Amino acid sequence: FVNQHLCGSHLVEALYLVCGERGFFYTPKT
Amino acid sequence: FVNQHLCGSHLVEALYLVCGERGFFYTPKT
Amino acid sequence: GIVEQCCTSICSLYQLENYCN
Amino acid sequence: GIVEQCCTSICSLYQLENYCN
Repeated sequence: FVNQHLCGSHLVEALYLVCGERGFFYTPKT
Repeated sequence: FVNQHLCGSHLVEALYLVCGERGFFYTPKT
Repeated sequence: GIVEQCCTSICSLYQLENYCN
Repeated sequence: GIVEQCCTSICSLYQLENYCN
């Protein structure tokens, strides 16, 4: 699931699954 | 959608929709 | 943190926006 | 940023993990 174009909620979802209990930051403007 | 128990992907989703172009940080351990 | 305020207790817009950049 | 690397170009695990805490 990670080796594709991922945008919006699809990108958030991938971050959520990959990062797990670490959590993540989603900075689309930076 | 925000005035309920939100966990896991459901919480991420709410952050995504509320924060919009600002993005957000998801820190479940902190 | 966010899990305590929004998952194991009822979330709110006020609290969610504390986690926007 | 993440949008350039993963949305308007093909994402990768290496890049996604740069955004884990």
